[PDB]
Amino acid sequence: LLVNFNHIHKRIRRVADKYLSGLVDKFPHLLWSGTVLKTMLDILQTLSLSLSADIHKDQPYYDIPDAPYRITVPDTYEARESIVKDFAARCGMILQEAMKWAPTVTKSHLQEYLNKHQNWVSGLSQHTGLAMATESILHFAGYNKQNTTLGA
Amino acid sequence: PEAIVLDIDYKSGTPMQSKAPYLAKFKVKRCGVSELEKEGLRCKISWQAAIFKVGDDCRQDMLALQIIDLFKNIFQLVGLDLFVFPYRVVATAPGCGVIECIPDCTSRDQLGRQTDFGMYDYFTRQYGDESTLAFQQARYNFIR
Repeated sequence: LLVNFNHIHKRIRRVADKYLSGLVDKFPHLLWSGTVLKTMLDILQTLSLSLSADIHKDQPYYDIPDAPYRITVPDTYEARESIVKDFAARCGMILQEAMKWAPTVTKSHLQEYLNKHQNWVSGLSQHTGLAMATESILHFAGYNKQNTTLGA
Repeated sequence: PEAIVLDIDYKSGTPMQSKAPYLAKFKVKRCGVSELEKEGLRCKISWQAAIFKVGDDCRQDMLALQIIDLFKNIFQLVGLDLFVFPYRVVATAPGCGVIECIPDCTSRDQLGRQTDFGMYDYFTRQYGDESTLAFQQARYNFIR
């Protein structure tokens, strides 16, 4: 359902979004899973890389690493920017939803994700996935043991 | 002058309306220029179509095609993307000339007579909806 969220048509993505919302509503425990986050970061990085890839050049297809699928992109720059900006909000929404309930497990998963050799070489470039991961950790953090029970 | 004729098709003769011109088909091989020059003193295969015209001048077209070739060379050197097809033609006798034919000739007038509609409908029927990739590539080539 996540990989079908960015279809080229109009109603397909809407119905996919509705199905995803229903599925995540009836099964809350999928938020803190250890595979959904990696897949969504990978597809976000793929879209960010495809943002500027010489639109006139052919072959708009792309391959998602570690998962057999493909993604098609529109022709104009404006449509691509619009779709990537639209997708860049669900990531934050579900990240804050997951961090609200069980911060420990999702924090540990995020720490584990940032320890791969392949991404370290390209970290000197944009690598939007790592930036998202290191930016979403702070403003959903909480108090520690010492400052958990006090009155302002 | 950069090809060696191999044979002639004995069933492709078709005179056109007009002055008695006709159309001819040959099976030819492409070798080059210097190699052809050296091989002509001792004795990648395609087909070509030639049109023989009698009683008409063929000199302005040479200027037009020379200018077209020069423009194509300039555009190719600069690094842009412009498409032009400089078909060749040579006049040999007063009022007599030989004209090359572009492969897969398709006159606009014949298509208009067959369809009696705009070319947009023809393209939509040929390739499909505007949302496909083939339509986009055809549009890009047409703009070029």
